[PDB]
Amino acid sequence: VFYKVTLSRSLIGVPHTTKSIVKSLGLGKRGSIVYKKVNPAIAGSLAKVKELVKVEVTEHELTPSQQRELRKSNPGFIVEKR
Amino acid sequence: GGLLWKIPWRMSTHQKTRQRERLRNVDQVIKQLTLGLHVQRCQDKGLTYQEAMESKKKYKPRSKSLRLLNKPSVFPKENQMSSKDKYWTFDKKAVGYRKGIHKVPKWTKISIRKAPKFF
RNA sequence: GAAAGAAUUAAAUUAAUAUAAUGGUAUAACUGUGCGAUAAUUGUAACACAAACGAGUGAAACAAGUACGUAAGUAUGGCAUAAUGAACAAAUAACACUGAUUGUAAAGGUUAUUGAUAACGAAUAAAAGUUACGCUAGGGAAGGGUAAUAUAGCGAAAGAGUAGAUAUUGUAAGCUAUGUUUGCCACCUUCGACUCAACAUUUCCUCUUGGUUGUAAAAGCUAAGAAGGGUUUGACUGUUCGUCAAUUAAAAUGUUACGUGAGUUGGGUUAAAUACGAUGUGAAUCAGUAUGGUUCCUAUCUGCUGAAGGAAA
RNA sequence: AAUAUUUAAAAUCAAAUAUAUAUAUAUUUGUUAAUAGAUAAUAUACGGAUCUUAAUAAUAAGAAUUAUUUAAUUCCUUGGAAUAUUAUAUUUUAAAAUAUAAAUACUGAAUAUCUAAAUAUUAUUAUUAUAAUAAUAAUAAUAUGGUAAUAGAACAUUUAAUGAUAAUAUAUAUUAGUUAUUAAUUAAUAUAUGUAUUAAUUAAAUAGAGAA
RNA sequence: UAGCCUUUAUAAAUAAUAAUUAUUAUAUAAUAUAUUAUAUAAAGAAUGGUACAGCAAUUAAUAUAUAUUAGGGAACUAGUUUUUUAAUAAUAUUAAAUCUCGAAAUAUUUAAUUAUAUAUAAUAAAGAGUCAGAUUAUGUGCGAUAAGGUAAAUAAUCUAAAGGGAAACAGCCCAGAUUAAGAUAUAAAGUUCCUAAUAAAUAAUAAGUGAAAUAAAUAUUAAAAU
RNA sequence: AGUAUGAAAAUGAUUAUUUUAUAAGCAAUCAUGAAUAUAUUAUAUUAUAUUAAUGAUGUACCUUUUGUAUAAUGGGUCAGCAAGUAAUUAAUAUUAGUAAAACAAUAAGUUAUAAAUAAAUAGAAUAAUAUAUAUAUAUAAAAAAAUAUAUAUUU
Ligand SMILES: [Mg+2]
Ligand SMILES: [Mg+2]
Ligand SMILES: [Mg+2]
Ligand SMILES: [Mg+2]
Ligand SMILES: [Mg+2]
Ligand SMILES: [Mg+2]
Ligand SMILES: [Mg+2]
Ligand SMILES: [Mg+2]
Ligand SMILES: [Mg+2]
Ligand SMILES: [Mg+2]
Ligand SMILES: [Mg+2]
Ligand SMILES: [Mg+2]
Ligand SMILES: [Mg+2]
Ligand SMILES: [Mg+2]
Ligand SMILES: [Mg+2]
Ligand SMILES: [Mg+2]
Ligand SMILES: [Mg+2]
Ligand SMILES: [Mg+2]
Ligand SMILES: [Mg+2]
Ligand SMILES: [Mg+2]
Ligand SMILES: [Mg+2]
Ligand SMILES: [Mg+2]
Ligand SMILES: [Mg+2]
Ligand SMILES: [Mg+2]
Ligand SMILES: [Mg+2]
Ligand SMILES: [Mg+2]
Ligand SMILES: [Mg+2]
Ligand SMILES: [Mg+2]
Ligand SMILES: [Mg+2]
Ligand SMILES: [Mg+2]
Ligand SMILES: [Mg+2]
Ligand SMILES: [Mg+2]
Ligand SMILES: [Mg+2]
Ligand SMILES: [Mg+2]
Ligand SMILES: [Mg+2]
Ligand SMILES: [Mg+2]
Ligand SMILES: [Mg+2]
Ligand SMILES: [Mg+2]
Ligand SMILES: [Mg+2]
Ligand SMILES: [Mg+2]
Ligand SMILES: [Mg+2]
Ligand SMILES: [Mg+2]
Ligand SMILES: [Mg+2]
Ligand SMILES: [Mg+2]
Ligand SMILES: [Mg+2]
Ligand SMILES: [Mg+2]
Ligand SMILES: [Mg+2]
Ligand SMILES: [Mg+2]
Repeated sequence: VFYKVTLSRSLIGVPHTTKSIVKSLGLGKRGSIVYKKVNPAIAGSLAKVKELVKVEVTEHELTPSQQRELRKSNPGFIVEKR
Repeated sequence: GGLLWKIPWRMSTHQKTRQRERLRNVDQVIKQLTLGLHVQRCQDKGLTYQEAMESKKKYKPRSKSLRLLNKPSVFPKENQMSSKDKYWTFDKKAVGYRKGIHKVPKWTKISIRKAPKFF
């Protein structure tokens, strides 16, 4: 099981302890999705930043490449070269 | 006070709805954290994900902060909370010993659910 | 059952600690007593604390020696945290390291010790004032905020009012407004007169009206509406103000960069000259007094007063 | 009805959540309003217009204020189900029945994604010719606001060294194109010159001016 | 000079940052009244003395038809009672920058573990600039619980930060501009028109109260509950 | 203050195109009609260029500051000129040459090759990593603090 955590809010008005926690967690920019294997340690860290973050549990995690592939929009065309 | 920080003493309807939504989101986050921990503990014992989700007896979190957050006396939910504590902080130097939450700096990030028992 | 001992429990650190205050101290760091008077000793001190550097603080250990203790051991001054000062230049000893041709020496070094720089990281062995005759470089390293005060109001009403707190008056304390006074802050570096005034209303006169055992009448007093019109001339003083004289229906109070100096004035305030009283050894100085005494501007834009041309009628 | 308090969910009751559970325990939530008081000087001053709804009568308006809420309404556990609504189509007699849909409120940043481009680093490739390299191109990721400051890389200008070429050329100017463009290049036009101290690499600088 | 910034590197390198575990108690199960495992509860290893709370000791304040210690009056024949005056005791009630006997949260902070490594610490060799700061929020000192005041503490922003909102806006609410593109999610803030975007529900107001800068004691009129 | 040349700009007058006499502010940018001009591939329902219909956004620039649209500094406009340079040295770094030596070759010198110590006649494994050795303090010699030296080939 994995927490899919997302940095919903910015770190602009945020104090330095909370910024440091966010950095440790692994979230860079706003809306930067990160999957974390569930444990007590990561849960407590997420609780410490509960108002900046959106968490949701998952069966499986996704690698960055998989996430990118999921994101990619449908090109509404099929090329045929001649 | 020649410089004009034109901030109204009370919130609009739309502001209040947003505040409520934010409060609900933090409760949801907490719920997700507890749920994931429970699922993990079920897996450790030796159940599948689906089986863990089904389980009648949900495991309560052992770590302290999480356990406190779960308690409504310490950290109440938005549905539990009073109208007043959603939209008014305790401020000892204000008249009424009360102040709009919107007047708190970084109120959109910073959480503040529980006021004192009689203030 | 009794005596003696060992004591334990409770309380206490409120006494006492060389000395401030704080922390600690009865397991005593406090107190008494024997010995002693040594460790208020000598070389290396890691490692920490603190910490810009300079310094500061605790200190295991190794080596030399000493005092107490049967021993275990303890002592590198004081229960702790203040009790202090760099270099340079001199001075005194010890060291045996250098010895400007060699030898001595001198002189320098090493080690230990000495006195102060209190503006206390100490500029020199050694330095105060004055300028309105001043000069250069720079900095700004009435308006704005406030409303203690001031002015005005409100609530409550002790108390005056021949009797009755609320006709009229309204202690001290309470709640406000104003930005008209005297302050405070430091974002921001001229008083009066003449002339012309515009605005406010918290109304002085004129109009309407409520109350007035304290409206008989007439004069008043107090309150509500009301800014249309009106609201002074002289003697004194630079004065606003104030005192008075003579009037007036009344001689209201403000705001406008305490309106108005590219519109006038320049009496006050103000620099150069001079004198007086006081202050100073003095040059000179003054919340002093007096005589004298320096800014100018053809209007580009805004605005206002008038007057034309062009124009879409 | 009258007198006198209080304006309260602490207690109390009601409702909801969590532990054994038709109950108990613990927690959470629910208790007035209006007016007057009210107030200065260029000019009304919610930013302005303007906003409190009304039958007859609308295929139609009825806070745009304050307080508690929702995203049609009601149960069940974000989700489904039922209910009526609204719109539409069909069938029947402007109505009825059947069925399809809408229920994801929306606006909103130079936020994030997508969509492409650039540079830098990390990790994989491909092509072409310290090949464990270089150049170019892919993919995935992270980064790219900036005063004082630090670091890296370029360009314009002038001189010196080397140096083809040529009026069908070169230089300067103007105009319009081109290349991710302080620069250079193409074409046309103009004026000069029988011609670049030219391209390129080095060396250097009286080497770039809206600020004294 | 240190603090904060930059460049280039170094490893028998993770020492950095964040959180968890660590404790106490209960119930159940298994071994020998103890230990281990599981579950739950508890602001949960160590350090602390602010808020709060409290009146212990210290310093202060109040009351007793209470008691004692004396004093001033007072009635009968020096003894005695009452109305007392202070102190002390007793009992009850109170507060303080330099009182804390109770006592948080935040905090300081340790080991291992996990997560951050396209990331941190440390060290080495070198370059700086800066030492006028401002506002907002919270807790204070000064001021008058005055100042766009002053002095520092913590956080953020501005400083050096453009973009959206707050009418206009250095410091507030969101959010960090490599260059475009403009389909989708949005933040704060909004959705009658000006102006991009709206429909509902239940109450209350009638004062234009109010509608993004809340003005007090008090008065009058209602309204609920007892 | 040479001589030629000179569509360099500021600046003036005039003409052409276009907009402008009911509209208000850094005079630009973006949207967007219209009018005009040019266009030897406008085939057009075309393309570029010029031009304050109309709409939206838009508080010159610098300096100095906690902070400037500021009514703080400075500039009338344009042209030319106007500011981290040299010498003698020292320390770092990068590369290149040579390398236990380098530079220089006449010798002399500088740096390196050994660490110390105020200084002196002292100076690096007696049988291997420091537990050995060297120096300074101390000493009979060790120990003790500090730094340095040693595990086919010297750095
Ligand atoms: Mg004491
Ligand atoms: Mg330290
Ligand atoms: Mg030191
Ligand atoms: Mg002693
Ligand atoms: Mg003593
Ligand atoms: Mg001297
Ligand atoms: Mg001699
Ligand atoms: Mg001094
Ligand atoms: Mg000093
Ligand atoms: Mg000095
Ligand atoms: Mg002196
Ligand atoms: Mg004089
Ligand atoms: Mg009386
Ligand atoms: Mg009075
Ligand atoms: Mg004023
Ligand atoms: Mg009046
Ligand atoms: Mg009369
Ligand atoms: Mg009239
Ligand atoms: Mg005046
Ligand atoms: Mg004038
Ligand atoms: Mg003037
Ligand atoms: Mg004369
Ligand atoms: Mg309750
Ligand atoms: Mg007005
Ligand atoms: Mg508005
Ligand atoms: Mg972006
Ligand atoms: Mg940058
Ligand atoms: Mg030049
Ligand atoms: Mg020029
Ligand atoms: Mg320029
Ligand atoms: Mg420095
Ligand atoms: Mg670790
Ligand atoms: Mg204190
Ligand atoms: Mg205590
Ligand atoms: Mg300073
Ligand atoms: Mg200030
Ligand atoms: Mg600055
Ligand atoms: Mg900004
Ligand atoms: Mg920043
Ligand atoms: Mg960025
Ligand atoms: Mg109104
Ligand atoms: Mg308002
Ligand atoms: Mg017209
Ligand atoms: Mg105009
Ligand atoms: Mg001007
Ligand atoms: Mg200016
Ligand atoms: Mg000028
Ligand atoms: Mg010796």
